[PDB]
This record gives sequence, C-alpha cells and structure tokens, in this order.
Amino acid sequence: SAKELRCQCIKTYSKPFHPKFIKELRVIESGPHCANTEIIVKLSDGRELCLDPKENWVQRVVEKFL
Repeated sequence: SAKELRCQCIKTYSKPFHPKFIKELRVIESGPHCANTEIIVKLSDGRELCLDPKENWVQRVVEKFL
C-alpha cells in the first residue's frame, strides 16, 4: 500500500563468516516489493554487511547475538 519499501541489500554474503565486531544489527521487512527478507549487521568500525536469511549460519548470527 506504500512505496516506502526498498531493496537496500541488492547482494548478500552466502559464505559463512562470524565477525566479532558486530555490535548492532538491523532487519528490513521485504514486503510485496522485495521477495526475500533483508538482514543487515552493523560493525563497530561503521561497516555494514548484508546477510541472506536462507543461510543457516545467518540465523545463528542473529540468534546468538540477540
């Protein structure tokens, strides 16, 4: 019902990687505009990494950190 939705993370990292520099993480709702849910993490160095929810290790990152 709104065009507020946007696919910020065009590409995601599928290769397993668990950085200890993650302090915060944001979750973006895909909705009708985006077929896949977008998960992004924020590193203490001001770095952003896009993760694919289809990957099991990605869930581990979210679950373990939160």
